[PDB]
Amino acid sequence: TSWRLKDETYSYDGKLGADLKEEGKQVDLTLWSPSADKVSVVVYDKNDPDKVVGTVALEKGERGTWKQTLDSTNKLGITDFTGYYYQYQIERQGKTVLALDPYAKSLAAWNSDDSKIDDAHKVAKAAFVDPAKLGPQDLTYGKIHNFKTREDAVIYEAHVRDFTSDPAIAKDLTKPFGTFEAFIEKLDYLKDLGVTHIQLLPVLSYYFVNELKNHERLSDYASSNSNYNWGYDPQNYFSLTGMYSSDPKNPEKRIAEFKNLINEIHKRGMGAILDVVYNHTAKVDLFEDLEPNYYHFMDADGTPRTSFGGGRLGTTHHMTKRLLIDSIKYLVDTYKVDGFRFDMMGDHDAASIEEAYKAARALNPNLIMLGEGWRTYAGDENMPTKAADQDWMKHTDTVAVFSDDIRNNLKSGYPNEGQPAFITGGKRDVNTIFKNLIAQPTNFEADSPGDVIQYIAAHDDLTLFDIIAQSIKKDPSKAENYAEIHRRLRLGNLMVLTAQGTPFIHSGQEYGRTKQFRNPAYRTPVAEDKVPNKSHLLRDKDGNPFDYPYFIHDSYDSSDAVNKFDWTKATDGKAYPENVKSRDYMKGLIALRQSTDAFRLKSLQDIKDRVHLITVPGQNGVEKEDVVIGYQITAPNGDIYAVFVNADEKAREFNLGTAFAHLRNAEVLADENQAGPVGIANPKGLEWTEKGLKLNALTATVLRVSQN
Ligand SMILES: OC[C@H]1NC[C@H](O)[C@@H](O)[C@@H]1O[C@H]1O[C@H](CO)[C@@H](O)[C@H](O)[C@H]1O
Ligand SMILES: [Ca+2]
Ligand code: NA
Repeated sequence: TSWRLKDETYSYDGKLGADLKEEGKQVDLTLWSPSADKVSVVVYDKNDPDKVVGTVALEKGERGTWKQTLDSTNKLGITDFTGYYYQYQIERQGKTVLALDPYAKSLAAWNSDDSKIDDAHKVAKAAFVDPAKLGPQDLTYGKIHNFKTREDAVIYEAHVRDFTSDPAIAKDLTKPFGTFEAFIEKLDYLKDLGVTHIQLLPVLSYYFVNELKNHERLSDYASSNSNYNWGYDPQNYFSLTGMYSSDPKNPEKRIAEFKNLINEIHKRGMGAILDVVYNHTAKVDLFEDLEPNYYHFMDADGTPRTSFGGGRLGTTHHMTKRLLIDSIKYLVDTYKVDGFRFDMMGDHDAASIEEAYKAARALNPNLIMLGEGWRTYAGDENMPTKAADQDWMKHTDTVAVFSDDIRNNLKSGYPNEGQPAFITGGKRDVNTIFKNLIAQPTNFEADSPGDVIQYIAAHDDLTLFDIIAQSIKKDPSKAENYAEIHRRLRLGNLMVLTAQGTPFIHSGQEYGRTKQFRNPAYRTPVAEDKVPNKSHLLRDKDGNPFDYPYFIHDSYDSSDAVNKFDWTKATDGKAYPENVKSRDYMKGLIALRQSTDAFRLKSLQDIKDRVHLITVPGQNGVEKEDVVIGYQITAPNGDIYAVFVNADEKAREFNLGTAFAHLRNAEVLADENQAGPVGIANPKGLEWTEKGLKLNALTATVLRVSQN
């Protein structure tokens, strides 16, 4: 057959999944499986999920489906289906497999290290649950402080486990560490930082994990073979993972807890964004077992195409498209979230993503979306389709994309990671730097500044602190290098937080978070076969290893000692003044941005009217490619801001002359120590010169010239 002919003939638009009705008394089951000869539901005990309690056949229905009603008449010995578990038994040409219901609302505790025992253990078992009845009943969409449209968002990227896995805070947690409800206890920190949106790394069920050990601390340094998972191996798109639950064996508990966490985010004036991973599953069979050669993108001969060890969901195909859309709609409606971040959004066709936006916006008119817009489309063989990537930005003002051009130009990025760049001693085309800061990157067309997600660090790759230390080749274990890296960190964060577009902050990017592999047996280089997986070894200018030379660049499979957010470094001004200085700088930066809409203009036409480059490349001691930059915004209220950056290692002068002499009785809103929306009484790192203005080495400033 062909997915195209199968859509023509078995396209189905009714409800899917298991609806727990009648306060537990009844379950209506629907599963799309056109090719099946028989379908039964195997029901597993809620007290012992290994225990099969009975097996009920389903009967054929409309357009390829199979339907059944579990009720009073069951021989199962069940009067309340709540919390019982199920999988689908599907027989085709005499062979039987057990399948996960793709519309499962929750799941039994899952442990992939037991997957080999039998068929029943190869995929998760779904749970009969009713989301609506669970958690805070007053939960609704966020009402987000300081936020009106996408350009207004400040996005903060956190993993649920990392945010509370620091043993250093065990003393202050009343909830089990690294769970949804533990996350709630550190929310006051994020409200004080001033971010509008917390983007959570994938919370939907993922495959490679033993959830039954989720309370064990991963205190040993490791970067491969860890029970920790970022979660980029999807198993189900409606069910939450049990890894962040106080009890993975209670199928309802993760729902209440998540609903309560989204509610707490909301009450603090912030929104939640959900990292979602629709481009690939963890295993080809997750959907191949459901309906052969349909769900995935495929070669011409119907072979499923593959990504990260699993299958590529072909969102061009009717049931796969609706899987994506129903999941989006269900997550927005059930958990009342404020947005989504699409993983490898370029793997998807534009139309799917567009319709996902429209359906999510129909539920929550203030929802935003961004994704990875890399040009990666693979699709069906011989069926080119317009993709939801960077080149799509010129045909839509809906879902924004990450900017690799600013990331690459400022510190490093693929394919030149670790090479000196704007904030790391490597000079850059000044026009290019400026075009990035006004949210016109040079590697794709952004016809609105809200198309652009501006970032210099994320969960992927070396953290901002780590990348800078690698790039300038200075070992942070020397007080003077530590201080220099921070000076550079602040510079970068200033550049992003004052740029047009939507700024994105990796959790910890505010304090100088590191993923240095500080294992006691790894103070110095070790033999080849013991080198930590996903590491880089860091060296100084003479080529001598760093003290603890190995640092992790892909921590998807690393332990708490690698992945924990460091609370002491982030909050203890006495024990770590540089880190806390950095954190306070970010806080002021976000406050600065939020005090005016000069940094967050709403159109391309308005950006070109109001922002003008001051450091013209070539002129006044400013090389065509350099490590300095200066520019001006005329705000909508007529105030005039200027941003000046000196990422050089010597004092450097910015020429003002008569054209920009009005910048002289400016108030200074940021300097080398601090940032904020209010004038710094005694500004440091600035000197007024005859020609214009002198900035100390590794120093940035923001000015505002009022007439008021
Ligand atoms: O989902 C694949 C990748 N998409 C971009 C994300 O930001 C990445 O973190 C993600 O990759 C990570 O997860 C995969 C799948 O488990 C792993 O193989 C990668 O090495 C890891 O970076
Ligand atoms: Ca656009
Ligand atoms: Na890197």
